[PDB]
Amino acid sequence: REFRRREQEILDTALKLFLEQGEDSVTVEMIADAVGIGKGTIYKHFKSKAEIYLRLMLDYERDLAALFHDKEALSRAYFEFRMRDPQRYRLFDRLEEKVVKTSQVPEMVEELHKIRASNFERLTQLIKERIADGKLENVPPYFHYCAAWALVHGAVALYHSPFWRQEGFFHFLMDIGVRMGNK
Amino acid sequence: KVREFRRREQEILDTALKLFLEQGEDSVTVEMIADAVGIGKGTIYKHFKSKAEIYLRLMLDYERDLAALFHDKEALSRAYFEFRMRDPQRYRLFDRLEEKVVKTSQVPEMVEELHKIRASNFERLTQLIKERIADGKLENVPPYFHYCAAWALVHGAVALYHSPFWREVLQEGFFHFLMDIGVRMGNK
Repeated sequence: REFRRREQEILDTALKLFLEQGEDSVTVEMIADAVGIGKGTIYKHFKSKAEIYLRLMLDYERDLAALFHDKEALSRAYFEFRMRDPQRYRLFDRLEEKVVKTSQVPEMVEELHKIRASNFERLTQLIKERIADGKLENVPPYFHYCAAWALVHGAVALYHSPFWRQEGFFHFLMDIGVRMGNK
Repeated sequence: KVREFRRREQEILDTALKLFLEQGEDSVTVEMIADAVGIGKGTIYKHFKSKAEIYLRLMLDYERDLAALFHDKEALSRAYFEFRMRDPQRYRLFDRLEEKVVKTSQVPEMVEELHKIRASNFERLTQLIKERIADGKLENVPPYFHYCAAWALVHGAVALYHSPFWREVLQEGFFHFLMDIGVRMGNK
């Protein structure tokens, strides 16, 4: 458990330092110095910094997979998962070109693509159900999840524009996604 | 004489825009624009003294087009999202030129005007939202809840229209699906 605990403590501080100052800036030694562990004990978990990037994204899908385990309440919770903390989204967006596109450690890039596809396959099911219940305007479900993606992607860019300065607006965005494409 | 000059300028404009899309703005020069039209090397300089001037002129006519658009409210809200999502690459190109010649005030006489119409166009769409709120169709929240969410749907759609997914979305029905979403988003 203590090893399982330390692996999370490394990743929690890792992602934190990855939101403050640039993920290009933070080194493995910085993470090892920030967590309070040894400069060599950190390598007992992750073999490189790109491997931290990959697991940082695997738990994201592992959490979205847990969320998929009420059709309206769990549809709203989906947009909470995507639109909360848009800096995590923009970091993974940049990380998508560095470690995933350039399959560094292909073992995890392999695993990642699977849980993204499993998470992708768990979404249309909700879509076809909300369509089968006459709530979502009956269209090809590929119409829906593209519009859902095209709104969380634009909301992260919205939250990153010179427009930061907020809760009722966030709930207004969620009510948009739930009522989006509704019959 | 002003009509043939206003027409050749429009021809240079369409030719300059068609070449920035096919080839990218970073490789099209004034000489290539002036040759795909078929005019001399210095006659295109009688219209614009810089490719940057052509840059800001393209974004200026975009806002001029939008100014003529805000001239019913439900039919006006649709024609907006049509104007915004039509030709997403122009928006994508203008997203780049916003950093090249708008951030860097190359020819600041045009950047000043471009910022004033963007403020005048912003006042118009804000009144469209205020009109639909005060009338009673849109939910009575700050109009900033309405055009910020409207800005997000337009942004993520052109980013959807450029993803490796775009062999499919380029349709008429999914386009009309997004604009049903846009007009119905934020309703009471």
